[PDB]
Amino acid sequence: NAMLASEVIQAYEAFCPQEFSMEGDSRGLQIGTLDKGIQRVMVALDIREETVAEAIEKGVDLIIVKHAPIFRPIKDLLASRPQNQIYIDLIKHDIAVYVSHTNIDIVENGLNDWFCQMLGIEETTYLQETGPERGIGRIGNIQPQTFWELAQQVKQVFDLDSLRMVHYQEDDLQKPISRVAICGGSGQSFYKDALAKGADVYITGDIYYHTAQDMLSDGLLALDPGHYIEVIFVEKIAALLSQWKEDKGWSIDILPSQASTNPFHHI
Amino acid sequence: NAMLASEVIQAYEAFCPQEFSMEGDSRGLQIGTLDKGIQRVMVALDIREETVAEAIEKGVDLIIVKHAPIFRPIKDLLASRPQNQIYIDLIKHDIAVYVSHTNIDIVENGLNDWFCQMLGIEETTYLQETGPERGIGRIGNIQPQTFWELAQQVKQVFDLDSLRMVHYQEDDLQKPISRVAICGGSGQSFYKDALAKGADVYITGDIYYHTAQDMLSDGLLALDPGHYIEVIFVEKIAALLSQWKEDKGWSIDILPSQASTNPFHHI
Amino acid sequence: AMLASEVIQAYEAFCPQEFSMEGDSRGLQIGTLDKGIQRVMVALDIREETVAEAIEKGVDLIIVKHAPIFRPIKDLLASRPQNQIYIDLIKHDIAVYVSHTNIDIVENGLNDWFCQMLGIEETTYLQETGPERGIGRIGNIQPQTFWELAQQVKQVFDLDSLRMVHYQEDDLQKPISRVAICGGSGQSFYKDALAKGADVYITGDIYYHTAQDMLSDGLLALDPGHYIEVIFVEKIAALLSQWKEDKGWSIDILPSQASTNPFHHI
Amino acid sequence: AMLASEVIQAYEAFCPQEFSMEGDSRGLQIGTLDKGIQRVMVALDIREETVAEAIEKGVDLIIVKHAPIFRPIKDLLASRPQNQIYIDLIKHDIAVYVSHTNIDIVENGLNDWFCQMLGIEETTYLQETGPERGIGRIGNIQPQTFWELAQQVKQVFDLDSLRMVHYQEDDLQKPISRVAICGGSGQSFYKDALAKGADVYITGDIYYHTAQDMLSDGLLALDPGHYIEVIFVEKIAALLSQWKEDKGWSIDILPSQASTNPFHHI
Amino acid sequence: NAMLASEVIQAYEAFCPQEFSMEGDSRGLQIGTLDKGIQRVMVALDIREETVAEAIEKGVDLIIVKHAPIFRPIKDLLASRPQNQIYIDLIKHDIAVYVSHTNIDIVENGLNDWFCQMLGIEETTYLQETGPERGIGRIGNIQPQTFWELAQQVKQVFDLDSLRMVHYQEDDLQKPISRVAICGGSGQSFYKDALAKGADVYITGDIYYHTAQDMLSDGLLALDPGHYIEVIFVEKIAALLSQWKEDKGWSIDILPSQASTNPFHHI
Amino acid sequence: NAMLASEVIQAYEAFCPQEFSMEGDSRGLQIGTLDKGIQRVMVALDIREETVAEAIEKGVDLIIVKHAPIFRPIKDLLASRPQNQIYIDLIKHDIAVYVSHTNIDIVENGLNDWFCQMLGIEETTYLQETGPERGIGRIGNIQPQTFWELAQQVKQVFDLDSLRMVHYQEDDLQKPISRVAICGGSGQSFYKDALAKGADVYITGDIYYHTAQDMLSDGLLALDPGHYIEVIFVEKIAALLSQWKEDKGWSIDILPSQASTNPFHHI
Repeated sequence: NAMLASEVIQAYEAFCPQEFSMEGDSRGLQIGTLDKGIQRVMVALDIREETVAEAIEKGVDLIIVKHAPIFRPIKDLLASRPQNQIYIDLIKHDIAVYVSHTNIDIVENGLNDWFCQMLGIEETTYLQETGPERGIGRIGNIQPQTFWELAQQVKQVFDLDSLRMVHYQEDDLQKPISRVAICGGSGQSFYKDALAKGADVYITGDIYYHTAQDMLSDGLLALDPGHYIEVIFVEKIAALLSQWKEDKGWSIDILPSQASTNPFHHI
Repeated sequence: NAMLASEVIQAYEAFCPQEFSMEGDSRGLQIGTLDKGIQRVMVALDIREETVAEAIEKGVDLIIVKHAPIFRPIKDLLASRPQNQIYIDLIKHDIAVYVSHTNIDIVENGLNDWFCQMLGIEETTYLQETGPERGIGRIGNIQPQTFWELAQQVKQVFDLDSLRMVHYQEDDLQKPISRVAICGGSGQSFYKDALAKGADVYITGDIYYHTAQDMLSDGLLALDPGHYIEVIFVEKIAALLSQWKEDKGWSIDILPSQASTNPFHHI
Repeated sequence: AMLASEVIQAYEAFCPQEFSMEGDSRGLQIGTLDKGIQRVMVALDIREETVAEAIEKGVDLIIVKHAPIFRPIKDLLASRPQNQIYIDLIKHDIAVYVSHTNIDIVENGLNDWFCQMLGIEETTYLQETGPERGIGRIGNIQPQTFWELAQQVKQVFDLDSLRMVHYQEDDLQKPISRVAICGGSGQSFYKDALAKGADVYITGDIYYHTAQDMLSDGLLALDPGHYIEVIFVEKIAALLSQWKEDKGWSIDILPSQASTNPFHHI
Repeated sequence: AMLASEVIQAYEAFCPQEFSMEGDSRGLQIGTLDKGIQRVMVALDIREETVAEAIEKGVDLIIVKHAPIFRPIKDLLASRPQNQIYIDLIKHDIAVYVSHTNIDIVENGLNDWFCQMLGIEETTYLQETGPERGIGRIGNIQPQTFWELAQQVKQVFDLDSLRMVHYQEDDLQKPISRVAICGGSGQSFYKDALAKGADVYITGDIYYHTAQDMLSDGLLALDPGHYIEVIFVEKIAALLSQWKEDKGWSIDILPSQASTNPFHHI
Repeated sequence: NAMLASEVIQAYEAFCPQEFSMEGDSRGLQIGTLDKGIQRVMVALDIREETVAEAIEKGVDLIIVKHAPIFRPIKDLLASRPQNQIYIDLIKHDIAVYVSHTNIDIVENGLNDWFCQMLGIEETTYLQETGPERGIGRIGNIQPQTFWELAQQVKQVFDLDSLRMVHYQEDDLQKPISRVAICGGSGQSFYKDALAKGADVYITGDIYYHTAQDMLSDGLLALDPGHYIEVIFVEKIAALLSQWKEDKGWSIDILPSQASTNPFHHI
Repeated sequence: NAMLASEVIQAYEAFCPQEFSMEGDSRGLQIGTLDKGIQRVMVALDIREETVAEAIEKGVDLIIVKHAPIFRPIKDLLASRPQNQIYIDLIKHDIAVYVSHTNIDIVENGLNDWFCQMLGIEETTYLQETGPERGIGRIGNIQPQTFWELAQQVKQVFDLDSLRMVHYQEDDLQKPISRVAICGGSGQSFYKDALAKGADVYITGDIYYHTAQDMLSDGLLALDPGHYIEVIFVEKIAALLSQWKEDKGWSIDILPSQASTNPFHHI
């Protein structure tokens, strides 16, 4: 009777292949099995302590996650290491964990496309090729507006108590922007690609001080919205999975993780 | 009898030896010569285009800098590379460039000590040993106060228009803090040292999303004041050298750089 | 209830973690030692039937010779047999402590037991691993022929078979008076055996080609396999038992009974 | 007198140098093939008593399975036993040609002989090494129990002992119908055996820990040792003999009689 | 309407593509820019101090050079390094520097072809393939003569005050040669190629003592004319560019460098 | 009765320890044994074909050689490789080969000291440290003479049909020299050491074109006498061994190799 976890993942991978992930990237099942019948699937950005308690509490069998819980090989299983207590808790409660990291950023109609839609960036192509006719990040054109207006829009659309604008002068704020590059997560190394493709502005998280200076030297303005604009992953993958439940008659519950894992609170 | 640039540097180095730099770190003279007589020394955090223009306009011969302009080996001298254009303009106007990077962070009465003085952190020692009874970072005790008060004190003491607080739970805000670690610039890899030495809070710049989560798993709160709290370098080292100049009867002018090379403007 | 770490303090004062060879697994690898415990199993290996035995017997701590984590773990996929062992241990809160090469090295450790068992006297070590300590042993015996020693090794260790390393018939009659030994996989110490006067070298897991090279050097050899190191189970259990008695411990101490020998002859 | 290279042309048309696995020793390693010759020895290994035999018998060329130069030579010091073998060959103008993994791979090569010997039918390879070719074999047998197969392997190869890999009594009664085999040191191919439906994997030189991992995967195993590859000597000599007859060669062909097996049981 | 330096280089490159350089070899522009209009191009073998002085005195804007002045990455720009002082003086007088190193050796009607023409080596092909029907070095047939005569011809044809003959035995001198390999500069690692293609003699520079013994063990005679036979580069490329200049009506002067940078004076 | 080869080597190593050789260098016995009684020892620079025939012809049991016959590990023993035919010939005739390479250059009263004596270079120390209070090359002072006079002296003292002087100008020829660095063999990489130690002139073999240019940029003149000035090794080690024969009553013949192995014959 119960839906195998593996038939949920079969559906996910048809939209978003494992092999669309950049080389060297974590992908796919990392913890547990998919061979068994399940009732509940959660979508999360990260798995921290609060995410584990929440999965236990809500009776979750599988978590589909963007950032891998095993990001490097595990040296030992000492219960005194906090990362190991997470693994121990998942294993004890038979919570399987499946990773969709850079492949969701690359795929057509994936996270970076969501970004483009929410901001009205159009006629998009990707930033850096990762495979035949695909790549990470996006660049496209907007209805012209100034740098400051783009900044106000980003802060609002993404719900930010905090936006970092990257510029030196006050007159940059009135520079018209009509071509915008965007890359969720840590995309600062795709900036020369955004520059070669004609970006007026690059939006990406985790922009190092020195690289921000380099961009500015290249004549490229920037917006750093932080790494948390990626929570869109949660509502969007939950919403897609639920559309599948309804269309295909699935007997599962689909839940977005509510436990915030954002470590950074401004001012 | 113009003062040799080497004699300024000799004075600087008796205070802050090149050898106190962390291994592999840039140090000392990078561009030009210190064997000619000079008129003016500028102190800077970075050398960007505006620093170069400012130095040219003010007739500077030597710049004392914290962040090295030659930070990796140079592949070519193509003018079309913004970094080379900085090099080009320094060489043409005979501006010598001297680096004091981690040694100022490590030295007694250096940058991390100035921070401790400004925040009232007493009975200090270092976080990571880098040599005979010395190292990078500082940890000590404050007059007790809550996490939020410390964060407010940090925001004001450093003239920040935003500071990142690292916590998850609203009630972290009310947590009594009495032991504090601090490390100018990119100090997140010393957080275990802070934790081992009994810090309730770690103040450091450029804290990655995932490291912040790890700190919190370890039960360590943090404050990320961004990279620019290290402009204290400019003010303190210009004053240190102006005082030497006055006391010792030096025939040079010592100027603090005031072209901002901060790429980050909040909201 | 005594903490598991109070058993390990007693173990580590006999057999320090540091006496392990450089880069070798040592100490606690899975679980914790700061909870009260009731039962400790001594095992040579942890395989599926060691896990099942530890579960059925109510084991809190397993002290083991061969590490269950012998290299970094890449994922925690249930479909990998090695992860299934980890999974079961974690779920049953079974901690696992490793004593691999240190027990080999220490005085009255694994290789000293073999010596006592075979009458190897006035011993020293093969390769140096620390101040006046090292892996393997070499000393002297009452002279016997190669064939007499081989009968004795097969008998003393209860072996269905033994591999003798030699090419010729008259090697069997060669008088043997100095003997080297290293439990487990010590073929790489054979040049030290030879340098220190060994007529015969007894060790496990001798490659075809290495055996030939030993013989080319004039060194005869005996390969009893790896299983002679189960001595570890009975001997470490008797040590813990002795400590229980002396110190008034209330733990039960269990030598593992689940055979993890994969090799059966003929 | 026929050139040694005219024997090797015939060998290489059966068993090409290229069919060797990547990075493996192959072909001529010592001497030359462009002088007339009278005698060719087939050997498995070259050790001191193979050298002495080649000298006494007037051998010009040795075709061997295991390379005598298996890594670069650092010096030519007479006091190293391996150099003494080189020294004697060079002084007696004995050339040495290597056929290591290629003879394993080729059709009617080493692993096909084992199949014919054991009744393994409708075979394919374990790991791919080239276009429709690879190392090891897997195919089907008339179903028998694990214990029946083990008796047959011990008997068919004339073994003083055989290592069976299993933990439990009732493994002996397990019906076996699909069998993998790789002469020599093919434990690293065992995942391919398992992937392709093997109930049992027969190979040499199975490490203690690998054996346990095989068993964890449900794969039973038999370790007959390395010496079952002496089949190479008799079989390649009969091939050369057949060519001598067909082509009117005047060379004598000698299977080496000097046993270089280092391992004798009990 | 001054001619863009890039237009000279485009003309040069249609003849001798950068891509014909051996992999890892320096190529193309190394110092400065080619986007400004210029007056004068100098051709040189090397750029040493005298080349720099000569270029400054003659008002040169672009130097086309065979041996790269940036031949490994630059660790610093310290004036006390003679190599940096060359860089410094080029940058200050705005002399751009363009490298044609192995591509001129490989290209048809390039340096090794000019040598063959001068020595009468016919029916040529290359020694080592470096791409689609092309490579470095040349081998062909001469009108037969003895080894000593060839050596005398080489000494004169190239205006050498010494040449090294590679042989052991007085009677090698009388050996009939009819097949000859040649490779400008450091070509001793192509000698097996020469031997395989049937050379009686190999002409190449910078032949190590031990390699020469190896050639001779293989029964290959050699001639070492030293590095300076590659000044032909200067003369031939200056003439090539002056002819283009005249035919195409270019508004630039093309000068051969005549400051000798040969460090080697015999007896 | 017959002297063991190993007692000859015991005497050699007491003058010239194996362990005085630079790290990574070949040293000591490479081919054969020293355990047997011998009649004849030859001293050679190199072992080539002609050196082998000569050793066979003269009935030599041991060769003491400066340049190692096994200079890297041997991949196979194909008799078709010329270097392998040398080994095959040595082995068949039981000729043992012993190497004394960089240790003879380092030791007190070794090859570089012979050079100093023959040229009257005095108050010598070594160039580069290789061990406690020892190193390779020498530098000392001469009775002042011009560069040209030093060159004429070197050519004569060493019997050269060929000396390469390293300078750019004709007035360098009259520059007074009073401090001279020397290193037999390939010592061009010890030149900065010669420069830091006050050399006016550096004498060494196998000086690459580009390095000669570098020296000249450093203000260091040079003389390249080729790699064959090292034959002094032959007469000097033969002369020392024979002095030992006579003093210690040895029953051996001592011969210097006469077979020239010089591959390079000038003009």
